[PDB]
Amino acid sequence: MSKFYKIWMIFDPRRVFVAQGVFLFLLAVMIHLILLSTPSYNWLEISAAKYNRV
Amino acid sequence: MSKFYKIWMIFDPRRVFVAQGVFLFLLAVMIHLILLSTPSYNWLEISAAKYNRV
Amino acid sequence: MSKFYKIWMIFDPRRVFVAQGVFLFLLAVMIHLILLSTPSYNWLEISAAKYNRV
Amino acid sequence: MSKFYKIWMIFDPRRVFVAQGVFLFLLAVMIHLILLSTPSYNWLEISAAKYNRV
Amino acid sequence: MSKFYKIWMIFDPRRVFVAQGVFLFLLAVMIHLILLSTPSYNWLEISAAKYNRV
Amino acid sequence: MSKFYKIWMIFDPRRVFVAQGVFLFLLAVMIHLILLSTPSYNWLE
Amino acid sequence: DLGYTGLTDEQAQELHSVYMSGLWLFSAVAIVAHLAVYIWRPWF
Amino acid sequence: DLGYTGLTDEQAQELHSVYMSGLWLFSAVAIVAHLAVYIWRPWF
Amino acid sequence: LGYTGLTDEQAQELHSVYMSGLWLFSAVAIVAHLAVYIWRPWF
Amino acid sequence: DLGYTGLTDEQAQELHSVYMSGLWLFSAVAIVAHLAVYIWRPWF
Amino acid sequence: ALLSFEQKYRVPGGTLVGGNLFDFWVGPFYVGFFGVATFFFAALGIILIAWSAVLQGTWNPQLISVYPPALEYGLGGAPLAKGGLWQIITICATGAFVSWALREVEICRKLGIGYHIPFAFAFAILAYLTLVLFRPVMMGAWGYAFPYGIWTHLDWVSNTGYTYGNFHYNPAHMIAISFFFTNALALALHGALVLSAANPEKGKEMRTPDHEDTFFRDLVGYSIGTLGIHRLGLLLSLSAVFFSALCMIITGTIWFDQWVDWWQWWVKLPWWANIPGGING
Amino acid sequence: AEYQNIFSQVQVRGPADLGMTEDVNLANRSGVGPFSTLLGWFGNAQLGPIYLGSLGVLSLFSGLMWFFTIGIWFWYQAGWNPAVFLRDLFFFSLEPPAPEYGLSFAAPLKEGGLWLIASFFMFVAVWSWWGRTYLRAQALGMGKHTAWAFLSAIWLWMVLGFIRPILMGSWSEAVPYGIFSHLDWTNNFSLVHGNLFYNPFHGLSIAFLYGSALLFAMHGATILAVSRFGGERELEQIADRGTAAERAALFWRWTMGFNATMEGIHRWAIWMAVLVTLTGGIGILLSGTVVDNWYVWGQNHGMAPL
Amino acid sequence: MVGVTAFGNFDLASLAIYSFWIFLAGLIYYLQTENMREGYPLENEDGTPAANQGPFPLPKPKTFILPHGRGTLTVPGPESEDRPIALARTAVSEGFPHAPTGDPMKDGVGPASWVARRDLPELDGHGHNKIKPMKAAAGFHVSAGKNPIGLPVRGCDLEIAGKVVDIWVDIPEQMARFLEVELKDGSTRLLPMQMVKVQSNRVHVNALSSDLFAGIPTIKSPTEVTLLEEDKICGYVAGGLMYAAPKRKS
Amino acid sequence: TNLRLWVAFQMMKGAGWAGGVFFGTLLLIGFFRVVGRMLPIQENQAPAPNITG
Ligand code: BCL
Ligand SMILES: CC[C@H]1c2cc3[nH]c4c(c3C)C(=O)[C@H](C(=O)OC)c4c3nc(cc4[nH]c(cc(n2)[C@@H]1C)c(C(C)=O)c4C)[C@@H](C)[C@@H]3CCC(=O)OC/C=C(\C)CCC[C@H](C)CCC[C@H](C)CCCC(C)C
Ligand SMILES: CC[C@H]1c2cc3[nH]c4c(c3C)C(=O)[C@H](C(=O)OC)c4c3nc(cc4[nH]c(cc(n2)[C@@H]1C)c(C(C)=O)c4C)[C@@H](C)[C@@H]3CCC(=O)OC/C=C(\C)CCC[C@H](C)CCC[C@H](C)CCCC(C)C
Ligand SMILES: CC(C)=CCC/C(C)=C/C=C/C(C)=C/C=C/C(C)=C/C=C/C=C(C)/C=C/C=C(\C)CC/C=C(\C)CCC=C(C)C
Ligand SMILES: CC(C)=CCC/C(C)=C/C=C/C(C)=C/C=C/C(C)=C/C=C\C=C(C)\C=C\C=C(/C)CC/C=C(\C)CCC=C(C)C
Ligand SMILES: CC(C)=CCC\C(C)=C/C=C\C(C)=C\C=C\C(C)=C\C=C\C=C(C)\C=C\C=C(/C)CC/C=C(\C)CCC=C(C)C
Ligand SMILES: CCCCCCCCCCCCO[C@@H]1O[C@H](CO)[C@@H](O[C@H]2O[C@H](CO)[C@@H](O)[C@H](O)[C@H]2O)[C@H](O)[C@H]1O
Ligand SMILES: CCCCCCCCCCCCO[C@@H]1O[C@H](CO)[C@@H](O[C@H]2O[C@H](CO)[C@@H](O)[C@H](O)[C@H]2O)[C@H](O)[C@H]1O
Ligand SMILES: CCCCCCCCCCCCO[C@@H]1O[C@H](CO)[C@@H](O[C@H]2O[C@H](CO)[C@@H](O)[C@H](O)[C@H]2O)[C@H](O)[C@H]1O
Ligand SMILES: CCCCCCCCCCCC[N+](C)(C)[O-]
Ligand SMILES: [Fe+3]
Repeated sequence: MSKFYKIWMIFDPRRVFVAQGVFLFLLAVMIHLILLSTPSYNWLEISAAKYNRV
Repeated sequence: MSKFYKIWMIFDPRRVFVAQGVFLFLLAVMIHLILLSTPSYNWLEISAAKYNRV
Repeated sequence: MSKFYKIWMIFDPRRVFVAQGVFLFLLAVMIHLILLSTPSYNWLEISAAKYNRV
Repeated sequence: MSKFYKIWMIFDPRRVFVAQGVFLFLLAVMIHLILLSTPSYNWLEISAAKYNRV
Repeated sequence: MSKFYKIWMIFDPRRVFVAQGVFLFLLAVMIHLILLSTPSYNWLEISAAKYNRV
Repeated sequence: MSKFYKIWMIFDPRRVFVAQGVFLFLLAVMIHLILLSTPSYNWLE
Repeated sequence: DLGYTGLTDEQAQELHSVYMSGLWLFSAVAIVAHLAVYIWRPWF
Repeated sequence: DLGYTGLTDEQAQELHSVYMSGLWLFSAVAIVAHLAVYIWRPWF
Repeated sequence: LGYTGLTDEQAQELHSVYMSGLWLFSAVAIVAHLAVYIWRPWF
Repeated sequence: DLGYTGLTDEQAQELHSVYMSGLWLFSAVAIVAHLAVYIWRPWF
Repeated sequence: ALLSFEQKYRVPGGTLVGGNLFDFWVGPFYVGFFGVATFFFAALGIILIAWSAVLQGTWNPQLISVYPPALEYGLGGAPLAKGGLWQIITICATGAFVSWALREVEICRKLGIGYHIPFAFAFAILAYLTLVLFRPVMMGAWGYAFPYGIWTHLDWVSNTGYTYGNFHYNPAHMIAISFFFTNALALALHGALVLSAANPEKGKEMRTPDHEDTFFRDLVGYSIGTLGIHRLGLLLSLSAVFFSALCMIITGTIWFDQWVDWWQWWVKLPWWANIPGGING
Repeated sequence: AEYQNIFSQVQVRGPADLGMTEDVNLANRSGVGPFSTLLGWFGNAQLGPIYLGSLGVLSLFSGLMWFFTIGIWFWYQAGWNPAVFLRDLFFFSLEPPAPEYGLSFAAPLKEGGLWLIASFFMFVAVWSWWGRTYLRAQALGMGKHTAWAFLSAIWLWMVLGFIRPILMGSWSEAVPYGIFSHLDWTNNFSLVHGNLFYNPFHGLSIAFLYGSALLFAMHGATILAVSRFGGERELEQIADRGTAAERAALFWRWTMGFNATMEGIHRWAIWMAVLVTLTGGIGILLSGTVVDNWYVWGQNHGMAPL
Repeated sequence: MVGVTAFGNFDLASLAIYSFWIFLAGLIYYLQTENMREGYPLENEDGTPAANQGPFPLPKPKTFILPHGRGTLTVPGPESEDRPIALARTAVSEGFPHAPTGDPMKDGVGPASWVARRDLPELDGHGHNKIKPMKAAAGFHVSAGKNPIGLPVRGCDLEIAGKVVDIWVDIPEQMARFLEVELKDGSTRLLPMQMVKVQSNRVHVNALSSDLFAGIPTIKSPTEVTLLEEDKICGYVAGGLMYAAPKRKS
Repeated sequence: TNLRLWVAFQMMKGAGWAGGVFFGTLLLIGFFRVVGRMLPIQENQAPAPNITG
């Protein structure tokens, strides 16, 4: 467990970092869009209902 | 059983690690989406019903 | 039955392992999805009915 | 955190800057369009209803 | 902030100026067309309705 | 602002003038078409 | 004295003077046409 | 000293000065246009 | 040795910086999740 | 030191310092804009 | 970044417009006058499609559709919410396609190769312009063109085809389909033959063009050759697109009825018009 | 003007090439046919020699009997009248059995039996030809890329004629043997199952057919554009890369940001072509068996408005 | 099986489409890596390896055995472009053109470039020379079209540069590859058929002017052309299209 | 004076090339329109293929 650093002796840091960032952004976008698609967690619609902006 | 490490003298560690990561991510995403598709396990819907949000 | 190991002097261990893993995963996914498609073995639906979730 | 500057010894400043600019512009455009698609945050529609322009 | 001029020691002025002019004209055309799409800010339609020309 | 002339020490004036003429003609035609599509400013009707 | 195109500082200054004279003349013609159209049919 | 483009420190400083002058003039014109439009039809 | 040409020390230092970034990202995500849960719990 | 882009430690430090100053400027402007929007129409 | 052999090929010249004003590369891409034009047109078109999605009320990529003006507008301008955005996006698409072709011409000139690729792309551009410009203008309305949606342009295809019954009976449609099918078959055969020559049974030497010629002579009795197959591919693709453009340009302009009824001219030829028997007797 | 290398300017003729021997049975290889100048303006003028083996004999007899069965049914349908035969040639059809017969072999000769006979002949002919494409490559020491690319088209052929009719429980689901009648079958197949446009695998098949035309126009144009450097000799450019391969790669790299090799372009080619029928067979197999209305399916899957 | 879903709307059609998406991702990865066997790894304009190598790793090396004892090729492998290139960069920044420092046609740069191919003739499947002069080729004759042998050859400056004396035919494909042109000084050059236009009374070469015909690289053996010589000749003639432009339509 | 005419000539070259392309496109479009008006299309006008009117 203390030897996880050796992952950088096996995989290329540049390609790993680019894949890491792209995956993180795509995952965050997917989660945000899933929350937006659900009526009970669409914060814009929730605020519109709360403040009577209809 | 104490001889499984020899898997790494048969298969490329890089390809095995990448394949395992991709397979695990796809499996997790598929299971999470299956759960979201079932009304009795969609946690967003369950919380909406529990707290009277929709 | 005590000379089955010689199958490894006929077939490549890498290709055999890859083919076996692919077949086993495809079979397992097939069976799980078939069981889900069967209303009498869909465990999520069975639990939903048992606990009156929906 | 004190060694984050070593990102520039791995990634070219030119590629990073161009990609970051493109990403920031596209993210801002996406967010602005998302807000415009919501009637409760479409500022043009809000102003039109506020000053009786329709 | 006093060292932003060093952007010119990384990026060639020719490409940067070409890209910046393209982006500026594209953004201006996009905003003008977005405003023309909206009935509340289409200045030609506003003039037509104001002076009873339509 | 008094040093804007140096734009001609970075971009070749001969090509810049041709491209600028293309831009001006295309922009004029686009604006004329937009006006022509509006009923209140269609001078051809 | 940063040059990518071979023009000297004096050549750039002279050419920019000519260019700006033409730009101001073109803008004046455009202003006159715009004022004529606005008198004919205002858009505000 | 990190010459990706071949400009010196002083050339880069002068180029940034002229570019920033152009940027500020463009932004000032845009600010005047926005203020005029907002007086004509506020969007807030 | 390895495949990428990084030394043992280089791999350790790169892992140190990467894990600092990971921990910062995780702390920010934990704070965001706690704020959302206080706002609207999903359980 | 040793890297893929041929940038020494000092060059990377200087470049990161200026990049972080630009990032903080952008973030400050974004924070002010978000505060203005939230006062105008809060989304929570 | 550059390929290992790229550096000796990156030389000034070969530009139709702009001289050295835009003669450079962004990453692997070559920029020119037409590269800058292509970028502007493509960016404006994509952004306007996103704005049309905002106006339409959906963010589903498969449900976004940009519709042309109604038939009532004829060939005139339409409001941006109705069909004006479609017209601007069509202008942007045409500009992007033509600038892409001209950028390819510039790259061909710089590399000292033939202009076969821009010429072959001009055929696709002409088919597109037939569908959006020539046929609607001939018919008198922008509303006869297709919408810019992933599944709604298929709706346009279905509606336009069924206006004339089964569209299979368009004869130029038949020729174009034959060309498309033959082209796919030839592409499969050519890829397979080159790969089989270059990748023999394991442990064997690379095969020569003699073996390729021998293999198709053994199979079908004829081999068209290494030059012949690439000429055949170019002509098959270009003929398919040409006959597609033709079958659509004749449809609704000189033929207005069910295409199945067209074939009655052969059946009703005077000598066998009235012989009893068969299908049509 | 400028020679575009589409038609040869000069034709040269020599002794006919008899082909490579390798491990080919030379007794089963015929003689060389005549030389075609008309064909030589575009490609090779030489016709033949052809290989005729055991599988070749089986395939020729089976296909000849298939054509003969269809043609004699057409002649019966014309009343043995040659003028009627020419008038209604595109209107004749050998139809499968009626749906009330299911998958049985009891349908009469004029009501489905003759179609079954012709279908058996076609089955034998096509599978014999596949075995022939495999064995002709094996004899020359070549890889079996042609055989497995032919199997992709055989997959769609089997689904259309054999597999889907069996899964649907009737031979009436299969395609008739006729010119206009198989077009009618195609139209009615689309109409019965909703809209085949809304079949995702029909869309994938169309994407790959369009991409085949795309890619092979691009490849033909590229090879003709660098043929001045001997680019049509693609095997020698794979073995020993020249300036033709480099210029061809750099054109596409400068155009669209990425390129191929003189070898890998043909991998792109083979895969783009086989995926047409590979996705088409799956799309047809899912029609009626899994989805009966593709437009409603697309509505439920975010492809059409609800 | 119609309407049978495991969950939500997921039926066999949905399973098939998602399976195909996974398969297509894998196939496109494989196809892109298969095409990185030439030109990689990427490098800077000074020849050193580039910091950015793209998202796809290099494929594991493969080996071709060459047909006629010609050796063995391993790709991807070390690169061979070590001949001097007479180009000087016109900018310190990357991505700008490199200008020739002499005569580009003679130095083989730009559209006049050539690759250091093997200095051996291409062989057919039987081990004989693939390209042979028609008179050296046994039984070969012109069968259709205008015979270019004996016709004068005109450059792009509308001047005669020589006359056609032979056709170099490709023996297996049975197609004309090169025209042998005799010059004023009595020496001969090879011109690709794709770069010439055979007319009724002349052969027109639009790429080269009449004075650039003597600069065409010469072959060692009068009855034999190598891949290297072919590459040099073709590169010279095609670079004529751009570097002989000031001598057109005269 | 020479410089003014040179600048004007370059700008007019660009503008004239753009205008030549634009009016050539209009000429082709007008040709297609003329061919469509001498055809019996008005008597045989096709239905709209889109859900929009
Ligand atoms: C109303 C009409 C229907 C429609 C219903 C059908 C049906 C039904 C099918 C298609 C299928 C296809 N359709 Mg559709 N299709 C429609 C509209 C379109 C449109 C369009 C712009 O409108 C396009 C371009 C297409 C295009 C296509 C192709 C992508 C695909 C055919 C692949 C192929 O090459 O088969 C040709 C190749 C074969 C059939 C295999 C051949 C192999 C065998 C072995 C050949 C043996 C030869 C034999 C022995 C003869 C020998 C003779 C001698 C050698 C001379 N469709 C609509 C909505 N379409 C097919 C598919 O698979 O998609 C799911 C299919 O089954
Ligand atoms: C003529 C023979 C075939 C052919 C040939 C061909 N295509 C070509 C070429 C050639 C020779 C190129 O050189 C060129 C290329 O570079 O390819 C990689 C190209 C090309 N053919 C392409 C696509 C393409 N070709 C098609 C067809 C065909 N191309 C023919 C069958 C199709 C079909 C049948 O649908 C498509 C989708 C591109 C990959 C490329 C041209 C890229 C291009 O134009 O780049 C500039 C423009 C953009 C980056 C996009 C602009 C977007 C617009 C501003 C907005 C959207 C408009 C659009 C109409 C919306 C559509 C909505 C719905 C209908 C989906
Ligand atoms: C990847 C999918 C694409 C594809 C691929 C493909 N097709 C293929 C192949 C491949 C890779 C082959 O290798 C194979 C082939 O041989 O190609 C040349 C083939 C083939 N694809 C063919 C056809 C074909 N492919 C089609 C489509 C496609 N093929 C797809 C687009 C279609 C369409 C669109 O409908 C057709 C019609 C054939 C040309 C060939 C397979 C031929 C075959 O099996 O023939 C069997 C013979 C018969 C059933 C009929 C014989 C009729 C004769 C009258 C027999 C009697 C002859 C007589 C005895 C002669 C006597 C002479 C003397 C008297 C002198
Ligand atoms: C010392 C040197 C030199 C190098 C060191 C290199 C380094 C550092 C490596 C990095 C170490 C790390 C992080 C390793 C992480 C490893 C991990 C997470 C392994 C995880 C494995 C998990 C596995 C198998 C799971 C398998 C699961 C399977 C089949 C499930 C199948 C399920 C099915 C089929 C059911 C399907 C059900 C439905 C459809 C409803
Ligand atoms: C003048 C003389 C003498 C002769 C003239 C001859 C003439 C005119 C011939 C005209 C021929 C024509 C029109 C042919 C048109 C054919 C067309 C379109 C076919 C289209 C699709 C066909 C398909 C998918 C067929 C698929 C069949 C498959 C998978 C397999 C079937 C196998 C079965 C059913 C076996 C059944 C039997 C047993 C098990 C014993
Ligand atoms: C007599 C005297 C004193 C002097 C002699 C002068 C003469 C004769 C010649 C001198 C030489 C010449 C020819 C010089 C010519 C110079 C010229 C034309 C300069 C012109 C510059 C024009 C410019 C920047 C125009 C920029 C315009 C822009 C961004 C507009 C953008 C509009 C947008 C983005 C919104 C568009 C609106 C909608 C979509 C609804
Ligand atoms: C005519 C009817 C409609 C047809 C299309 C014409 C629409 C109106 C003209 C749009 C053409 C683009 O307009 C032009 O675009 C190019 C990119 O293409 C950019 O042009 C330029 O901008 C800046 C301005 O200094 C230059 O420094 C830069 O080098 C250059 O790219 C700008 O965006 C705009 O000057
Ligand atoms: C080679 C590999 C072989 C194995 C391949 C396995 C692939 C598994 C992929 C599973 C992906 C599941 O993807 C998910 O499926 C569900 C099934 O209802 C879809 O469906 C969901 O959304 C739609 C649209 O709102 C709803 O109408 C539906 O009721 C809901 O369940 C989701 O839109 C989709 O995102
Ligand atoms: C069944 C179809 C098979 C696929 C297609 C096979 C090729 C079909 C024929 C294509 C047309 C070839 O037709 C042939 O073209 C060539 C080249 O233009 C002409 O050739 C003529 O003109 C060329 C060019 O000026 C001269 O160099 C040549 O000496 C002269 O004979 C022939 O006189 C003509 O008969
Ligand atoms: C200040 C007035 C400027 C007028 C500019 C006119 C631009 C177009 C010039 C050429 C027009 C003729 N044509 C047909 C070639 O386009
Ligand atoms: Fe090829």
